[PDB]
Amino acid sequence: PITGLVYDQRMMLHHNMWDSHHPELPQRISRIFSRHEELRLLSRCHRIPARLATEEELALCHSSKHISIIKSSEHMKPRDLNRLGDEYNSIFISNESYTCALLAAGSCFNSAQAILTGQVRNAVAIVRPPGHHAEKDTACGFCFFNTAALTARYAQSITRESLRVLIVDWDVHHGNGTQHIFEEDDSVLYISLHRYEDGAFFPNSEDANYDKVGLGKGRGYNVNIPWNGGKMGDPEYMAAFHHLVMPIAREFAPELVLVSAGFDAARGDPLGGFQVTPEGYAHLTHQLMSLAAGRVLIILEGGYNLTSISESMSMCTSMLLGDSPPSLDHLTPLKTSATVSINNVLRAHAPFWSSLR
Ligand SMILES: CC(C)C[C@H](NC(=O)OCc1ccccc1)C(=O)N[C@@H](C)C(=O)NCc1ccc(C(=O)NO)cc1
Ligand SMILES: [K+]
Ligand SMILES: [K+]
Ligand SMILES: [Zn+2]
Repeated sequence: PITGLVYDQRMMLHHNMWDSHHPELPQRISRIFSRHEELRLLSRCHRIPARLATEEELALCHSSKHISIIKSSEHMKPRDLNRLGDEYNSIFISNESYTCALLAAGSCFNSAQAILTGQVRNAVAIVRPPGHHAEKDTACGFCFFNTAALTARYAQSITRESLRVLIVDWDVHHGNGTQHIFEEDDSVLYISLHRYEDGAFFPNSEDANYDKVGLGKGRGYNVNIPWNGGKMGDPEYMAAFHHLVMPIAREFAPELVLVSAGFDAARGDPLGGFQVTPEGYAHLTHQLMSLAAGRVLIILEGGYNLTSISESMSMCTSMLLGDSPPSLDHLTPLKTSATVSINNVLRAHAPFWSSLR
């Protein structure tokens, strides 16, 4: 019955010095925030302050070497920023990038704290740079530190090590970093829906396929739902939630839900190629609100059509605030390949979840 919101325009200062039209724009977060004002959603939320993550907090998921290298970019000359960024897959770095990544993480820590202390029921974090491609030891795909992964560990650090955290990653890309950070971990259930195209879609790794179910005691706690072929939209995402995400999540019984909420599967996204609607994102949000006593934190990842992400994320906040959820068509037939994907995931995870048996 209270929704928190965190936004700090300081996270706009991370910018691409070599191509100012790179799609991971400063204006992503300001546009999303402005839309919350236009729709009169902001005043309905409890405003949560951003803060820097500490280096000790980054160490919850990242190696000291990786922390130190990204920190070293704070005062680099342009030539060295360009050279360092080129050492990673799909990274640009400015002198503000490290601090902006710290603010993204710390904003979500404060949001998770507000939820778990009972100050708010749920929250939204309008943050950048994104996080889910960041690995323990490297930056990747516009991401420096894995905000969502860190937030899960932060949450466990103020409650208990075994706090059950569900991370739902509906960004159109696989969150390779989140999967790897938690791959051997049965306390954090990672579920990702993502365009895959048999490895043709970024991050171009078979790690994103449906047969990567986790490792050791984490077998069953990594659920990859990869899309191939068709332009997927609300029917396919709703079906994946009905057949896979929600049955597994209910059986896991999370105590906190983090959404790696990229909006690049949205209709109109320049690089996702998918057609999830703002109503579709609202439907998925409302579904997730049935878990964890409503304790849901929505964390912006990707999403690159400024109007599309602003409308889609605002509709999620409207859902968190309790507004009436949309009625959508669960009977629209799926793209053929989507049924194939769902059946492949079901077969892979039925050994681990009785709700699939
Ligand atoms: C119309 C364009 C916006 C297309 C887009 N191009 C693109 O990302 O530009 C990157 C760029 C690098 C250097 C200078 C300028 C720009 C793309 O999808 N390129 C393909 C090759 C790709 O996969 N690029 C890498 C990539 C990594 C992470 C995410 C994400 O959002 N993850 O959550 C998206 C894309
Ligand atoms: K994803
Ligand atoms: K896991
Ligand atoms: Zn993405």
